[PDB]
Amino acid sequence: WGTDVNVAACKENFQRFLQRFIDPEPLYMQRLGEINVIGEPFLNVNCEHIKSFDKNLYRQLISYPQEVIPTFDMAVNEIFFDRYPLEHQIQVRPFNALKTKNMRNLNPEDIDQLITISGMVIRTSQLIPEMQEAFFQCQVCAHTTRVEMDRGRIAEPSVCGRCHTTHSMALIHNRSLFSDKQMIKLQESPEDMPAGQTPHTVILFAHNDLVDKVQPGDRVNVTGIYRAVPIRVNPRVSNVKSVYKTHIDVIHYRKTDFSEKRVELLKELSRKPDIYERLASALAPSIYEHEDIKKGILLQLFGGTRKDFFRAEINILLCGDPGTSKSQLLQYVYNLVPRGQYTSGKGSSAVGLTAYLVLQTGALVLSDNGICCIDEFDKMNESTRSVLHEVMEQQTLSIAKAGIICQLNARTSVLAAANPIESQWNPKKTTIENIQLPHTLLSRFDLIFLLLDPQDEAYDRRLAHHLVALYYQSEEQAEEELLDMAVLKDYIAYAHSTIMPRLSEEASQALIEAYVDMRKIGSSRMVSAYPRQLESLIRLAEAHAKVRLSNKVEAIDVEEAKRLHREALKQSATDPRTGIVDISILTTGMSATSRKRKEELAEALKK
Amino acid sequence: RCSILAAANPAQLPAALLSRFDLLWLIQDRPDRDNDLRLAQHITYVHQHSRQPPSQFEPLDMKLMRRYIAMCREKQPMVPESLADYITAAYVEMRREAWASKDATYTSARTLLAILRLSTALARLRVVEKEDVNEAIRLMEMSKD
DNA sequence: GTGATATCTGCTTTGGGTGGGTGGGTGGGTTGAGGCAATA
DNA sequence: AAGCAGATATCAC
Ligand SMILES: Nc1ncnc2c1ncn2[C@@H]1O[C@H](COP(=O)(O)OP(=O)(O)OP(=O)(O)O)[C@@H](O)[C@H]1O
Ligand SMILES: [Mg+2]
Ligand SMILES: [Zn+2]
Repeated sequence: WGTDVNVAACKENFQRFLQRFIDPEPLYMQRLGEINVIGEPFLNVNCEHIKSFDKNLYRQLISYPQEVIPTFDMAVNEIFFDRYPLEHQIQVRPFNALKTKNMRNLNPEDIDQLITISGMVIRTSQLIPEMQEAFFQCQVCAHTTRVEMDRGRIAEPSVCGRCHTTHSMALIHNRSLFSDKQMIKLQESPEDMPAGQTPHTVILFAHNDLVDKVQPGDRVNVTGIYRAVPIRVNPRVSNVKSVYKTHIDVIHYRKTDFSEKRVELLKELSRKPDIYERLASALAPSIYEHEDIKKGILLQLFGGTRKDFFRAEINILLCGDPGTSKSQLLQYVYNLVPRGQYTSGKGSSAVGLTAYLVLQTGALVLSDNGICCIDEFDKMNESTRSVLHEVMEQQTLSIAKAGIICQLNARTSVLAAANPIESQWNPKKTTIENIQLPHTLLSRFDLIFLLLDPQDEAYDRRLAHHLVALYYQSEEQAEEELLDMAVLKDYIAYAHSTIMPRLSEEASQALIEAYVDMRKIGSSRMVSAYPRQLESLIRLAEAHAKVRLSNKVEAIDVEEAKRLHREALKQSATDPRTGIVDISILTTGMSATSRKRKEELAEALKK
Repeated sequence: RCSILAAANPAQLPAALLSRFDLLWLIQDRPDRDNDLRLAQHITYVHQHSRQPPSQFEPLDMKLMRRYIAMCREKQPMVPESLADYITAAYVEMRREAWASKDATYTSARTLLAILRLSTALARLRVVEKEDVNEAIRLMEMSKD
């Protein structure tokens, strides 16, 4: 072999490295102790440490990884068995903290050398079995033999040892020994790409415990050996092309993006009198002065109680003029939730809402037990509207296509954003006629909010100052906001984990009286409420109880739910002509005054 | 990460698309004798000599214009604290006119960010100063007409 | 003199349209123009 | 040109 590698000297040097190196008790001695405690036989070693201690050992590791790494394994095994008298022997995984190469600059001089590259995973293959030891059985005497694989070639026996028959040994594929392999496609990082060039892609091969350690979408630093392999002209001939193909044999992956103390902090927050407003403020610091919308979105994030007999999910629609902060709110909620999806109602959209050989479930099914953010709600076609109505009413999605008949669970909360059909919101027009959506679909939303653009000058000045301040915000404030967001996420996770509020007797009486009063308002003069709204109240009440980290729904929760529902209706249920109390616009899609006027017109034309 | 320069003939493009443009310029050619006479004199000269009629200042060649454009692009000027109040005063003035016009103008919060973007571009040609904000304001109001 | 085992000989391969659309597109080939059903 | 199937003469024991 053309290598200046003496195995014994390398092993001794590496054992010396483990014994004496100190991180600026040897660090890797502590690592071996932790290995014994945990039981995972993998030792990661930073190549920078090896370089610092020994520049020859580092140089040999980089130049001849295939020869040198096994000697490192031998050294670590010997040392570890001395210090602590395990399913497998420990395996060293040298790695570089930072990439040493760009995917675009890989060269022939790097073949069979240890390199580190950064990238984003796009595809991973299913597991590929590799034969390590073949199993043969004589087709006459049943005598069995085992042959070790040698550089991808197997020495098939020619004569049975026991009975001496020739050409009688058949390979039993499923009695052999196999190991795992996986193909991964790594895409060049957007930052390192030259301007205007398409991303480059590289092939990686992972084996044994490194399979399935990355998923598509991951951003990773990969340390491995650069390989060059010949390509056959066709499968039948032994001719090869003079230009070789390349891949990387993965050696190390680095993914580059409750505690009792944490629970104590969360409970301490939950004890504070104004936890509701604190969480609401933390929800979206950038948006300005949309307090009730933020409170509703917080309650949607917490959700109501899963009774398991009843949708427990809270649906919110934000309709308003263009140039407001609707998309920003949807983005902030999408970032916050763990199982959320951000999508658009337009059909041309990259990510679809509908389920469509591989069965592909849409965003609504993917957001099951989560929140689906739908940005261009008004731009949905009729089929998408039917799908959304089915999801919101039944919490399931039925498919009968290509011989597949099934029902998919979709228990998802919809946060939707809507714009008017005109260039601006029309005060003369109601909500239904401002946004061209069926009233049947609108009646499935618990809360509808209106984000109108004021004509006030003082509002313009205040918003301008807000935006300028944000344009000049400092890094410490941004970090503080990030910490508050993390606290909010942990609080919501804990509440979902351990809190299941239930209705107390006083809450029940409060809800019944609330519904009766809402009905009375209309009954005094029309109808001012319908039973579905009562259900909404219950959900909201439960959500509020969950914010306090309380297992009992109290009267305060009911009062808050009533206030929020009454504010949303006052925002979105107002008839531009006369007043608000009329909810017939939601139930029938036509204003009561409009209905009377149309009746008059029809009667007159009938005259 | 590219800039968009679009050309369209009035009919109906969606408003969601038009509000994203920093400058929306409506080029209208209303016939007028003297201006039409001047335009014709220019065009006939170009056909006659295959170049524009001479002017007091000679236009710069493309080879040389691409050097200054690249050189300017290296600077990264910043907007001071002090201008914050003045830029704000301009924004409300623009907003008030838009509400008074009752036309389909797209003056919104997005407009404020546009003033900064243009102001820094003007400085990169020349730390931003009040003269760059004045030019940015003038260029934009002339666009909304 | 029999059992390998080394040498020699003949077949057909390739994807391709002079090898068919009377083989079949579940054996496998970009680009465009042309009928359908559902569509608006 | 490249490679497998078949035929067959040939060394060795
Ligand atoms: N209430 C507000 N709080 C903070 N920023 C706001 C507010 N209203 C408008 N803005 C500013 O307006 C821009 C928000 O535009 P965004 O894309 O969120 O609008 P949108 O409501 O989704 O509307 P559309 O899609 O119709 O343009 C940002 O500049 C944001 O700073
Ligand atoms: Mg938007
Ligand atoms: Zn045998």
